[PDB]
Amino acid sequence: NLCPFGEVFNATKFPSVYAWERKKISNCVADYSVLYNSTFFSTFKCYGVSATKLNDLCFSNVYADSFVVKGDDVRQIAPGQTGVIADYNYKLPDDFMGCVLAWNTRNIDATSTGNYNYKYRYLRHGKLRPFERDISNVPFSPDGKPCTPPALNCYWPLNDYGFYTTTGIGYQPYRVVVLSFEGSLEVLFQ
Amino acid sequence: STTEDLVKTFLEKFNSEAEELSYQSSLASWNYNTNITDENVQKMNDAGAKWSAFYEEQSKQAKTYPLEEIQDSTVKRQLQALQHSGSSVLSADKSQRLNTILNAMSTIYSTGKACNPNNPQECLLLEPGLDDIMANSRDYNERLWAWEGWRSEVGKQLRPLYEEYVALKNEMARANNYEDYGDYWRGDYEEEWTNGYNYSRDQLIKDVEQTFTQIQPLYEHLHAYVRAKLMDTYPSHMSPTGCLPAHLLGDMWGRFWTNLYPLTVPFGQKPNIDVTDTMVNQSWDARRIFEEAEKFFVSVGLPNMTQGFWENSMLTEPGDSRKVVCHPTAWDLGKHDFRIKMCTKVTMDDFLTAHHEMGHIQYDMAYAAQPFLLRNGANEGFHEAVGEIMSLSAATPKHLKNIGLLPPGFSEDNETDINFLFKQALTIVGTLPFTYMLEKWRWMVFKGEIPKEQWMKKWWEMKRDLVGVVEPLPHDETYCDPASLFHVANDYSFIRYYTRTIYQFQFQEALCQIAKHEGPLHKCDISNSSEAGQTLLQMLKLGRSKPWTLALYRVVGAKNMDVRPLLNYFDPLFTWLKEQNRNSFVGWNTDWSPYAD
Ligand SMILES: [Zn+2]
Repeated sequence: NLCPFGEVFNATKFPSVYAWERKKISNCVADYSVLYNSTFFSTFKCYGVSATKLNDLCFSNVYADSFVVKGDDVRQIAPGQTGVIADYNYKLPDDFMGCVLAWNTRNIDATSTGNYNYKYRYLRHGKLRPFERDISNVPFSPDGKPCTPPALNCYWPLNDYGFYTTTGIGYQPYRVVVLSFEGSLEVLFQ
Repeated sequence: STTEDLVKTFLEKFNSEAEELSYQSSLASWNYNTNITDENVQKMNDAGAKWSAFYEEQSKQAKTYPLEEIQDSTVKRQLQALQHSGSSVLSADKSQRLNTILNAMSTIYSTGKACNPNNPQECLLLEPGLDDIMANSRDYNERLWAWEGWRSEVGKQLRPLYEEYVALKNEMARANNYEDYGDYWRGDYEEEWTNGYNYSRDQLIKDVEQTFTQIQPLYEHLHAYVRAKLMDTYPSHMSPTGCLPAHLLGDMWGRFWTNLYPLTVPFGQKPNIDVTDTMVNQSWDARRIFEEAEKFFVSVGLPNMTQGFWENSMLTEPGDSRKVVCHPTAWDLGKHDFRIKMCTKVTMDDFLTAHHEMGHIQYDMAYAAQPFLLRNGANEGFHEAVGEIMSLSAATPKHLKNIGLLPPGFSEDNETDINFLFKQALTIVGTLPFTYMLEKWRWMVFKGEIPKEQWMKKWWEMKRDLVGVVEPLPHDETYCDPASLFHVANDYSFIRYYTRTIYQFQFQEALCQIAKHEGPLHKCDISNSSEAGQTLLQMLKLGRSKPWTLALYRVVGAKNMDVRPLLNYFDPLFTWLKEQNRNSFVGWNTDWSPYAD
C-alpha cells in the first residue's frame, strides 16, 4: 500500500479559506521526503510534534485541510494566533497537534490582472470555533437585524483577496495544508 | 446597536473594499506612468473613478454616524477622516460650478502660457518653458516679463474664478462647523485627544508666527547676505537696504532660492562635493545606487527593500519605445507593492534622490500595518520630512568615505561646509517666510480681511512686511498673484511645506544626538548608527493613528514644533553669516520699489 501524499496536493484547484476541504488521506504510508525539501515550501512548521522525527512517528491520522491564505495571513495560521483570517475561518485549536505547511503560489494562484476567486469571512456574528466550517452567505448587519443591501449597515460577509503577481511578499497567495496528526487508537473509556 | 459597534463594522467593509479599488487605481496609475498611451489612460480613469465613486458613497454613509458618541479614539481618527466631505455638502447647483471652477483654474494654470513681449510667436508654458527662464537666468529684463507675463495672463484669468473659489469654498466650509475656508484647511492639525496632546485650529496660527518670530533673525541675516551678493549680480538695479524683488529669487514665485547658489556661492574656488565621476569609475550603473542605498538604510537598522520591489519597480528609463514620466516617485500601491519609478542615471543627485525616495518607502513600509485610513504621515508635513533627512545624511562626506566613493584621505575643508550649509539655506529658510505668508494671506482672504481691490496691494504689503519680497512692477487689483502658484491654483494646502521643514531638523537634531554625533549638526552622518534608526522607526510605524502632537514627541521629545533644532543646523552658517553681515545692513525697509527708479 504505497500512496502519494503530494500528488493530490499538486492539484491545480485549491479550496479557499471559507471553503477549505478536509482531504482525509489515511490508512496508508507515504514518503515524507518532500517535507524535508524546504526550497519549495516556505512555511515548513509543526506544532506539538517533531518536524524531523515526523517520519519516525507512525501515530498519525491525517486530517489534511487545504485552503489559500495570502502572504501576510500565513502567520495567522498558527495555534493560539488570531486575526482577520484566524477567527472567521478554519481556526487552529490551542492544543492542536500536527504540522502547518505553506508555499508561495504567486505564479499559480495569482494573476497579473487580479485573481479574486478565493473567499474569507471579513464579518461574522460570534466566533468561529476551531475545526468548525460554516457555509452561509447571508448579509450581515452589525446590530444583527436581517436586511437586504444596499440598505445601510447591511454588508456581505465573504470577501475576496486581490491576488496579484506584482504584490509584495506578504500579499501573495500561500496554499496551506493543515495535517492534523493524531493517534487513531485511544483508550478514553472502558 | 451603539454607534461604536455600527462604525467598526462600517470600517471593515470600507477597509476590505478600499484596498482592492485603491490597488486597481494604483496599478493603473503606475501602468499609465510606466507606459504613457491612450489605452492605459482609459484603464486608469475607469479603475480610478470606481474607487472615487466608492469612496464618496462610503463617506456620505459615514456622516450618518454621530462623531461625538464614540468612545474609542482609534476609530474616531478613522471616522473623522471618512466624514470629511469637501464639496459634497454644497448643493448640486453650487458643486457643479465649484468643480468647474477647480477644473477651470487647473486647466488655466496647466494649459495656460505666457508670451515673450519681444517674441509674440513664442508663448512658453511654465514647465519647462518658464521654469528654465526663472531658474536659470541672470538678466533683469528677461526675468521681469517672464515673472509678470505668468501673472498678467494666468493670474488675472483666475482672479474672477478665485473670488467664487473663495466664496463657494467658504460656503462648504461654513456648511459644517468650520468658520471659514482657512479653518477647514487648518483642521489637519486640529486634534481632540488626551490633555496636553491636543491641538487647536487657532493654536496653529500662533505657533506658525511663534516659530517665524525666531526664524526672522536667522532669515533676515540670510536675507541680507543673499541680497548683498545679489547686488553684485544686479548693480544699481536694487537698493542696498531695500527688500528683495520677486523676479530674482531662483524661480517664478520665490518658493526656493536654490538657483541663486552659482551667483551667491560663499567660496567659489572650492568645488562642491561630487562623487559622480568616481561612481562611473566604479561601474555603478543604476542597480548599485539602490543596493547601496539599501545598505545605508540597513546600516541605521531599517529594513531592506523587499523582493517584489526590485523586479516590479522601474529603476531605469526603458530602452524600447515606451514613453514614461521621469519624475521620481516612491509608489505605495497598497498590498505591500512598494515601487520606485526613477530615470536614474549615474549621478550623485540620483544617488541622493534614491535615498530620498526610499525614505518615503521606508515610511510607507513602516505604517503599512496601520489601517487603510490611518496609513499616512502623522500630519500632511510628516511624510516629506522623513525622506528629506535621509538625503542630508547620505550627502555627508563622512558617509561617502565609508562606501568607497571618497579617497581614504580627503580634505574635509571648512570652506566646503559653508558652501554646503549656504546651499542648504537657500532651500530650507528661503521657503519658510514664503510658506507662512501664503496661509497668512489666504486665511485672511478666506476671512475677507483683505480688500478685494487690495488683494494684490495687501499682497506686496504682506510680502514686504513679513517676507522681504517686493514688487518689480506695480500691481493693480486685477492681477491675482497668489493664484499663479500650483498649490493655490489647484486647491492644495501650502502650510504642509512649513511644518515639514520645521520637523525636518527636529528629527535630524534628535537623531544625530542619539547617534552621539560630535561637532556641528550639518556634517552629522547617522549611517551605521542603529540607535538613530530605532528612534525614527517608532515615529514612522504609528502612521496617523496618534496625533502629530504625540508622534513628534516620541522622536524629538518635544510636545510642539520649534525652530531651535533648525537654528543649530545653520549655527555654523549663522555665526559665519553674522560675521559677514557686520559690514552690511540687516532688516528690510518696506517702502522701496525698483520701478520708481
Ligand atoms: Zn519626496
